[PDB]
Amino acid sequence: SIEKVPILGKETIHVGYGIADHIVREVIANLASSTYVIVTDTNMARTPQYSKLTDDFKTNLSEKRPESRLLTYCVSPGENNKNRATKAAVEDFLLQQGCTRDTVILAVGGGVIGDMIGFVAATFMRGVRVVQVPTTLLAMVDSSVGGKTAIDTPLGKNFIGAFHQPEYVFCDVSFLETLPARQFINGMAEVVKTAAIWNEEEFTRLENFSKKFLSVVTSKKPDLQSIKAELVKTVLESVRVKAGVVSSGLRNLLNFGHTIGHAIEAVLTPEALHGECVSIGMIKEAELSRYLGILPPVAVARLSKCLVAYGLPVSIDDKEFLKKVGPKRHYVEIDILLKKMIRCVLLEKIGKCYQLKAHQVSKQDLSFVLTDEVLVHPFTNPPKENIIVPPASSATYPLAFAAMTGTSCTIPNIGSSSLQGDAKFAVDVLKPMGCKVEQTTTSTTVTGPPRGHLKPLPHVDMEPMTDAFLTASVVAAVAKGGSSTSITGIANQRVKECNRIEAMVTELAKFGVPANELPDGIEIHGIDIEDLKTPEISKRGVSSYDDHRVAMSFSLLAGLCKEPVLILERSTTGKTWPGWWDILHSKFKIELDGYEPP
Amino acid sequence: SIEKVPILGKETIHVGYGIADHIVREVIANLASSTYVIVTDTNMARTPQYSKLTDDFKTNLSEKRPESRLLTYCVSPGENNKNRATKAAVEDFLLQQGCTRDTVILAVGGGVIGDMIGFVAATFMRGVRVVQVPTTLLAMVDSSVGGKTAIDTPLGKNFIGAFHQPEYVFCDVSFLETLPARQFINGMAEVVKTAAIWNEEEFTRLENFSKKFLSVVTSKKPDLQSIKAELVKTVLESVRVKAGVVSSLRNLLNFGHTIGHAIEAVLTPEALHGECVSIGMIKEAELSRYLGILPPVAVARLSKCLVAYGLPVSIDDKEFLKKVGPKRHYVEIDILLKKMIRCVLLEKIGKCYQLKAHQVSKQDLSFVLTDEVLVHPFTNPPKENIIVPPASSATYPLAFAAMTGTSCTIPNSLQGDAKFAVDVLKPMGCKVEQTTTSTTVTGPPRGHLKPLPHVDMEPMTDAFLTASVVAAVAKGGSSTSITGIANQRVKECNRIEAMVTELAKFGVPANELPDGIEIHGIDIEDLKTPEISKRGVSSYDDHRVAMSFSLLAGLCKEPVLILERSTTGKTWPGWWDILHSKFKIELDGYEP
Repeated sequence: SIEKVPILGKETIHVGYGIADHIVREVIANLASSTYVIVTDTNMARTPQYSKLTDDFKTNLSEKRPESRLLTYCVSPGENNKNRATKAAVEDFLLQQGCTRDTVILAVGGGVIGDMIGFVAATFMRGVRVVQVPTTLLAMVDSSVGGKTAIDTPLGKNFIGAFHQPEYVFCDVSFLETLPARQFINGMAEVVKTAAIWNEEEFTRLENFSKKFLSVVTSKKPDLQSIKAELVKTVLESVRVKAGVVSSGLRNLLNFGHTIGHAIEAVLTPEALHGECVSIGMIKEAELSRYLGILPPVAVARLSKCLVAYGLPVSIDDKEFLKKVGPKRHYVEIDILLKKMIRCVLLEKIGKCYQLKAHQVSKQDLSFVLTDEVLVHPFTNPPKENIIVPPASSATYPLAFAAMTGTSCTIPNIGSSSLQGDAKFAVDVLKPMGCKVEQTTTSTTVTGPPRGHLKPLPHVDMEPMTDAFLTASVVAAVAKGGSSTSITGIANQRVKECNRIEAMVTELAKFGVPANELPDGIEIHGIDIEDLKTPEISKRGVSSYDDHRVAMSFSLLAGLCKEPVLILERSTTGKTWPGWWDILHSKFKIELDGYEPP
Repeated sequence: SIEKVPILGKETIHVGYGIADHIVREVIANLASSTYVIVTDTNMARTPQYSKLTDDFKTNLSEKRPESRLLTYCVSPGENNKNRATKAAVEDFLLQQGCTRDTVILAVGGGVIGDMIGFVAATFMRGVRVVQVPTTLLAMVDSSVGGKTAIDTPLGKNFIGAFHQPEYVFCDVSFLETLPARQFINGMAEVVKTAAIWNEEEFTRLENFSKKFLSVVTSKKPDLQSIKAELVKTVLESVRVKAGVVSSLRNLLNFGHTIGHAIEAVLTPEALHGECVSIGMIKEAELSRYLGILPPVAVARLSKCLVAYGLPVSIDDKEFLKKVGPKRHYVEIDILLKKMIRCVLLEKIGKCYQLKAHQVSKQDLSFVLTDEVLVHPFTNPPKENIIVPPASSATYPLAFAAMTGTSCTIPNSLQGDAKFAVDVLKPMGCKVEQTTTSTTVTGPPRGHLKPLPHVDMEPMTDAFLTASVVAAVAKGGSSTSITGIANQRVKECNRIEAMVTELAKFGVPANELPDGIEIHGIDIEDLKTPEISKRGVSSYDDHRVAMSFSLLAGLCKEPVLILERSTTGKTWPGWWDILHSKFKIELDGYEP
């Protein structure tokens, strides 16, 4: 019943439930000492589990080592006690009880004890032995394993410290009974970190243990005996990940969500905890790897499912999280978060990092996932052939991108076979303006005219193409000429989420293209690719009216200007194609910047 | 040109004179860092040697690494600045300028800077690189080489600290021009330590560099250019001892640091580190002589070198007693054995015995730190012993064989006074077998000595004292009288009154015939003279009374006390080493 983990080739991380009877036997038999010190905090000093540990200690030391002492110190509670005062206070307590280099300091406590009393044990008598007894969940997973000790200067957190390996780490998970429910959700994010970088088989069990975990811990009294045998291996495989990484460039893989998370934690410092900034940072670095085309969109979501099923947040604007921060939230700008930071762990799939290393990402791609608006640079250098897979009404978007640029885009899921009517967009509304269509039975491809030689369809009616229209209006903007592009049969596009017809005639007028509202549709006139294509983003850029189709249609017209066009409400695409902007940067090589209003 | 010493396999201890040009080339080429921090002391920041170093540091960075910085801090002067305050102050200066985890800290200064700023470098960002620039002599020898860094808690000196090896130790001998003459003395003791435990060839050069060193450093201006070529190898071979020992035995560098740390903790700010180590080195060389491992010649040849450097060889030295002043009175052995037992016993000059520390008792340590001796009775001596005295001192272990019955063969007829065997021990009933060289007695079993009626010692005018204590235990009713003692009344102290005063403490009847002494005879039942009785047996500040009454003291039951133990330093300064080692007689010390 003692799950041991080998760190640096030594199984010294003992993990088990209710092992306080075993801790006392093992440490006074192997670690020989005339002096044993148990340093705690005041919260654990009044607990039944710790009075169990000291009482058993003296009634085991009196038998096996009858010329030894047990000393006991109690640090005042708080994370603000991890300073130079308490390190100097407990170091003076050991210099007045006559402690020597043989002493064994049992640092009973969470992360504030396990980092400070390990640092005390590293500097006392040029270094003595320390045995961590972690009593919080975040201490058992990350803080105790590794031997990283530090205290907190006023000018900076975790700066003055030392590397000091513990002789033994006894993660007794029966100490989790007095832990708060918010100190329990906090430490679980350092378990989802180690299952999303190393062990996908652990990540799958962390989905079935979701509401069988959270309903037990957020109860009247947390009876964790109901989840006794299951919670001892949440901590066990989280240590097997960390111990093997600190044993073997690989050690930066445990810093996933600690690049965006340490920026968020440095501006929401006492209110939001560590795991409630790591979990928000893990869901913003999984998006940085999707924007760079390394992670699939499915993983951004399957990582999001596990954090939200644990209480942990996946946005800084989550309403269960905004109550905790409150008035400290308004200091989260991308001007200050990019100064708090750029190496970051880009995931490849759930349970594996890309090339097993941290990658150098720019300040521009980080300025995109941390925002909600987008600057679309012009379409200077697209690849001339591109096979895009949309998850038909999303396929028309890169097909229209090959109509305006005049390149080639093959959507290979659908042909002239499709039951969905939105897949007809190649053969009837892009072929009139001179695009080579080669619609087969499986693929669908356009090849537009070379940069501007579009001719305006006089009149099309869209009886299958109800939500396939706004992308037909942005390709009608480029074709100048007397032929007035007019579309009818757009009757259902009035009530869905915004009246799209008024949405087009308001925003196309910002582009400098003449348009007006036909009684059942739109009348795009069309203007030359560049001559009159300049919006007024300085005042207010193109609003997408909280619709996914407006945000993606006006990103296609934005690349024919010569200065970048701002499209407000970027994240409204999350219900049809949440990574449309990832395709423009990765699959199309169009540079995208983000923007916050000043 | 720039002498380098290998430590832990690699050559990082660069010793040389005036290498401030060489330091700033090597530390900015090999140690790559956007930030170089020179933490100096306020005394060194107003010196031409340090202003040479920083101004050459900036006019070297600007050329070789143009995107790098040089930051300069100034710690307040004093050994009281080695605390948690100044460590936290300079750790806040690094967290203000924006220093990284790769910053190279050039800890310019002595041992106070070299131990604190190295400990700063160990704790700052969990370890950054440190380059020691030692500017005092004791820093170049012990403090910098080794990686031991610490600070000083109020409850104890050098307790909170860490092991942190320096990436480079640039011992510049040209930094010794501004040193005080008292800090020369201080740090010179640590170089003697390393030549008395490891290198006898270095110890002989330290004898010839005696006042060719001391007259130059104690001058109106210390022009060390005159001895520039010899100061650079005083530190070099004293580092080769330290570097090889910390590589591979490390407790051998703690010679004189067991008795010396007891002396330093009672004479703390006045006596320095070397002026208690040198007194401790000369008291652990006597602990090894008392245990019969070191020869008496070495106790003296180690004393010659330290007293020729300004360093003291006793706590009651006159130049040292002015320094400590009123704190001297707290040196009693009750508090010195509390502050201490492992100690390095030397075997000869330049070699430790069995290359390890040995566990000495609290009784043998209570002998060298005192000036009085409590002689336990002669229960179990060896039955045969060959003792080599350095005639008038050969008669003491011969008389020990007369009052016990054993056989002492002094191996070296021609000697005038060495005829104590045949004329004053033989008739009392001793088997005497004087050869051409070996002069030997073999006494009769305990008590059976019969008193010689009239034996006169005209050429043995000193032996009267030794004859008298052996005559005290002899009975038979012949009233032993030894006349013809006329020289002694003027020789040192009047020895004839000194015998009749002190034998009367022993309960033997005696008196003074007009030109001599008249010893009567009592059996083994002879009044032990303790500390209670009139202080104790007073040696009256001459070597004969201290050694003759050590022979009578073993025929009692409860240990006698002899005052002024160290009065024997003119003839046989290790007579008490022979009783414990060569004779197995337990001896312990005593203070009033």
